[PDB]
Amino acid sequence: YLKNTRDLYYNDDYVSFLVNTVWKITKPVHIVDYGCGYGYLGLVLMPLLPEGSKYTGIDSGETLLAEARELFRLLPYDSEFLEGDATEIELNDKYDIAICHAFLLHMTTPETMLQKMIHSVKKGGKIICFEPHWISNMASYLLDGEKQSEFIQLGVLQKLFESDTQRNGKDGNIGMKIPIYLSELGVKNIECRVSDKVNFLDSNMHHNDKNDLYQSLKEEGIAGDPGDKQQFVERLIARGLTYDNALAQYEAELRFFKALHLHSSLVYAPNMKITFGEIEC
Amino acid sequence: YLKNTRDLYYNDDYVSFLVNTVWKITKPVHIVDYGCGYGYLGLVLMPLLPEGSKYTGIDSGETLLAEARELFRLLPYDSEFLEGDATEIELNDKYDIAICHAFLLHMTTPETMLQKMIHSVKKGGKIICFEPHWISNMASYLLDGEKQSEFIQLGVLQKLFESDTQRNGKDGNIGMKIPIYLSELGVKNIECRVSDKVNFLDSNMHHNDKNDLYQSLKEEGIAGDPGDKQQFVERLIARGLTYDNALAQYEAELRFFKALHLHSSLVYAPNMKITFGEIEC
Repeated sequence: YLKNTRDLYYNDDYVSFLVNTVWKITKPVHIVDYGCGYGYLGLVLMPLLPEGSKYTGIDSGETLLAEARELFRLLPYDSEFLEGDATEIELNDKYDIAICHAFLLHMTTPETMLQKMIHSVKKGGKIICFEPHWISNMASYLLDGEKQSEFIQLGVLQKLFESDTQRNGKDGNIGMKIPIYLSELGVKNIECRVSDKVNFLDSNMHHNDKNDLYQSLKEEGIAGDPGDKQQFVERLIARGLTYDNALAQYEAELRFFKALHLHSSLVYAPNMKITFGEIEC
Repeated sequence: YLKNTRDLYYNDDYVSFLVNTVWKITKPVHIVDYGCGYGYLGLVLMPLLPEGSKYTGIDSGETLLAEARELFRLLPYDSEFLEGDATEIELNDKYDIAICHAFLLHMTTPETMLQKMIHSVKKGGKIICFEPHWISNMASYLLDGEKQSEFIQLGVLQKLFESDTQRNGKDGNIGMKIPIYLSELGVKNIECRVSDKVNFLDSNMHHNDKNDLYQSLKEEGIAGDPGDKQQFVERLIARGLTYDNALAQYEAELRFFKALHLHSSLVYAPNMKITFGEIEC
């Protein structure tokens, strides 16, 4: 969860740079995390934030909160978790910072949820959103020995993701849209940054770290088995793709699954998008 | 050149983070820049490097060096420019750091040129390469009001760039390959980072800065006029694309040209790739 996921998307020194240099957080702050899951964003920022800071996570997963609480019980950070639907929870407090990680992409109406987070922030406070941008993520793959187009059909994926959003409303590319939504909502000093993280599975590095990276990469689902060909094609067709596009997609995922292994050389840049602004004081 | 290009690809605070925190350069260093052009990389790093550092640029552009020299004559940085072909120039010195910016993508044999740069570096020295990754760059566009697939055909561009490389050897996506080449060459402590820069043309920001950003964006060629339709399609077909792909490409560039303007909301992340390592001491 931390030596894996976290380590795959952010360089801790870069996050520290964001906390001390860009955001310049010096005084302890009270932050609220929407859709905190097991407290991932807390395990990332709390260690870097000023001593005396308070972390508050919000989520509906009952068993989820149980793990989060047990996970933070051991840590020296003041943390609390509230059970409830983040889309309707009513907070009685105002926080210095409101954050969320890979949460807005699952909303059918991102703007509304953002409006809510904003309202829980005190004047002069900040809002930080860690959201992905699937399309730029997929385009950020390099596998020595294979042409990217062989195992990644950017065109099909580009149409696919655009379709899904057209339906349910979920946006896997919402990460680059946060700035726009934040603007329409009147947030000030808006700014977006890309996590500088780049994973490098070095075919010439022979150390446990290289092995550990491969393991992390696979536990994330990178280059997974596409499974039954028929089910795959059908499932995709039902999402707005044609039979040819879906087939090309299958063969692509199949190729990646068969091409990536511990001995390979892979360069991957998650391209996570970090957007933030200040609430007009 | 400085309040335009530079400001469009890197956040100065991020570059400072790379110099002081990641690379931890404390003692003054002697750096050599291959294909320095007018000294762009010098105008970026020299201000951040320890006082007493020396910058040396290499390029063949006679008039090019004239501007570079005149540009640095006024600055308080020790700089010199050597005229010659960077692919065959013979240096009589060893440097603390060898760097290059958007230079390796124009080589027909990147590995060889890298081997050369490495040989000009002293034991314990570093090699820094600032190279682009066109595919991830193109995928990092967001224009409010338009679907990305409408003005950017990732699929066609993905095939196009792969083809060009197949021919002349030039790699517009060499930025993610530097780690691999560096590894095969025996470089140690290899690491790659993405510039965290994200440009945001804010349709709700009404300040000279927003106007200045738009101007910079256009001076870079973003959303330029595709020109004569016939010439465009033919020129692309000659690069390995079909007539349909080329046409779809034309209409896409045309759409972007007609859609982007000063009043628009655009989010662009150049996604420049910064790869570096140390020369085994």
